[PDB]
Amino acid sequence: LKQVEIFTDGSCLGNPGPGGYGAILRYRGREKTFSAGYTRTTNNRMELMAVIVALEALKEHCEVILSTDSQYVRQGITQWIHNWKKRGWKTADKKPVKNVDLWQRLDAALGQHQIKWEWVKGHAGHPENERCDELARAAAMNPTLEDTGYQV
Repeated sequence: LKQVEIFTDGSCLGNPGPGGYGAILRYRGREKTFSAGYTRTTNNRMELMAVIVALEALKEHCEVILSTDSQYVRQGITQWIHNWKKRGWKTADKKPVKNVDLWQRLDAALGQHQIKWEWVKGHAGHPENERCDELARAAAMNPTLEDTGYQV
């Protein structure tokens, strides 16, 4: 299987507002960069969108080492998602899970790969994640896309 290293980040200039993501896929030394800006979104949604877009970019089943500093994505993946699915993607009050559109979009990408998650804390020592942060903030300055699933 192809082995690919992925690094991601995403955020808004003000939250909620313009936002964007940056992602880096690296395969055998070569890199591909992804980045886009959205006119109105949130920090959590861009953090999650970054990971989604990177995984969706894979066109064959891979072994993936994915580095993200997002507490939201980390906790969704390690704590929440298995129980959300059991509950038909609703919380105890029977409301759809917040950002269910993005979580389901993620869930469908996760199942297609053998993923090793490397949760990062801090940009220090993590130059690819820092670079993802710069891409995100640059895309946010000139957003072209609509974050359609975002609901205030």
